[PDB]
Amino acid sequence: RKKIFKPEELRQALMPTLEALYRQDPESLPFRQPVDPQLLGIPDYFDIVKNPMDLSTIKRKLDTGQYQEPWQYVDDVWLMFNNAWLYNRKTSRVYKFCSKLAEVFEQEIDPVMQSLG
Ligand SMILES: COc1ccc(N2C(=O)CC[C@H]2c2nc(-c3ccc4onc(C)c4c3)cn2C[C@H](C)N2CCOCC2)cc1Cl
Repeated sequence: RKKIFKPEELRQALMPTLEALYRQDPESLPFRQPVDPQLLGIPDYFDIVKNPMDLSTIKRKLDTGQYQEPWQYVDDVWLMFNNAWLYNRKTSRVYKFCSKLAEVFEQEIDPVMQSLG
């Protein structure tokens, strides 16, 4: 199942799945930039979340060819969702928004991954 991908071929296949998340309004709004614990008054954020991730950083990594293989991109999207579910209470708006994005991503990513082999 080893395959070498060109970064531009990955960017072209995967960026639409990331665009699908950015289009979710308001559910993508918390996810568009890195969590700033100072600005948001959540000083315990980096006690809990040791590997932060957000849409801006994933987009930057696609734009600079830092994903060799499609599973590395999927791992960062899942990291972003797993961090939000870990930090936020199950009852919170951000947790619910995370769950919405995860549903959208599952629908978008499945056929793209099948198409990349
Ligand atoms: C419309 O949706 C929102 C509006 C405001 C807020 N916020 C507040 O109620 C207070 C601060 C602000 C806010 N919180 C968070 C927050 C917090 C905990 C988090 O864990 N993981 C993540 C990701 C995460 C994000 C982010 N924000 C900024 C807020 C979403 N703004 C982003 C810029 O456009 C306007 C709305 C959250 C949401 Cl969901």
